[PDB]
Amino acid sequence: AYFSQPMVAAAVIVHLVTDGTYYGDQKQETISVQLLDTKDQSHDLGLHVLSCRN
Amino acid sequence: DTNPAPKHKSCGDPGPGNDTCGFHSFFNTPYNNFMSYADDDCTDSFTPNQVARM
Repeated sequence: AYFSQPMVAAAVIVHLVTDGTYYGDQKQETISVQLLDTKDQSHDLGLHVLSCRN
Repeated sequence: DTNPAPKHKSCGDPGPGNDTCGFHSFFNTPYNNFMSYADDDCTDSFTPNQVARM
């Protein structure tokens, strides 16, 4: 996903309609939130698991 | 005359990457020189600074 106004990043909000948990598969899945910037490669933030409450 | 260049297999100017330690954008890459790892058709002539060494 792109953006419009180039600003610094203090936190990245990802809003999902589901945690991705299957009815049969009970194994948790972990997603990765990368970040991209102008005229440079990236600044990695790590990985996070999905929580319904959050 | 030899511009800096990363290790590239395809002919033409290579794209950016995290392999380089001190640069990110390269222009006027000497793919016409024989010392590159390009194919047979893209290697045609030597730079004039490399004939003096010979």
